[PDB]
Amino acid sequence: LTGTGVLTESNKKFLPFQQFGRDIADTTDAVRDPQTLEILDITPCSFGGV
Amino acid sequence: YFKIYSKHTPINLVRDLPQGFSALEPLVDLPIGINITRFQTLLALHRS
Ligand SMILES: *[C@@H]1O[C@H](CO)[C@@H](O)[C@H](O)[C@H]1NC(C)=O
Ligand SMILES: *[C@@H]1O[C@H](CO)[C@@H](O)[C@H](O)[C@H]1NC(C)=O
Repeated sequence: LTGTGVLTESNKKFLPFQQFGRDIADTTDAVRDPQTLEILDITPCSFGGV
Repeated sequence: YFKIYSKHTPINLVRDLPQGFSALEPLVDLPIGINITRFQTLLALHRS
């Protein structure tokens, strides 16, 4: 799964089976990292109009 | 893939199914790759 974003701590109580999370666009918004099984929230990097 | 979804619920109804809502969490995602068309459940006898 490829993508760009900032990985931050989260307070979403994922169930054991649950691995990732999806937004309305179906783009991944949270992910469970392998090896350490922790849940990292994925927030898209800041952008806007110059 | 043979998916087993399971849920355990504490109930106190005597005869029929209880009326309520309980979502089944996925328990086992099983890699078999075989044809299944017929099944049979296993019970346990009591001997005296
Ligand atoms: C390796 O990953 C598995 C699950 O993917 C995990 O249970 C295990 O703790 C990991 N080991 C190390 C050394 O990170
Ligand atoms: C499974 O077996 C039945 C007959 O036992 C057959 O009709 C069916 O096509 C088979 N399916 C597969 C995917 O092999």
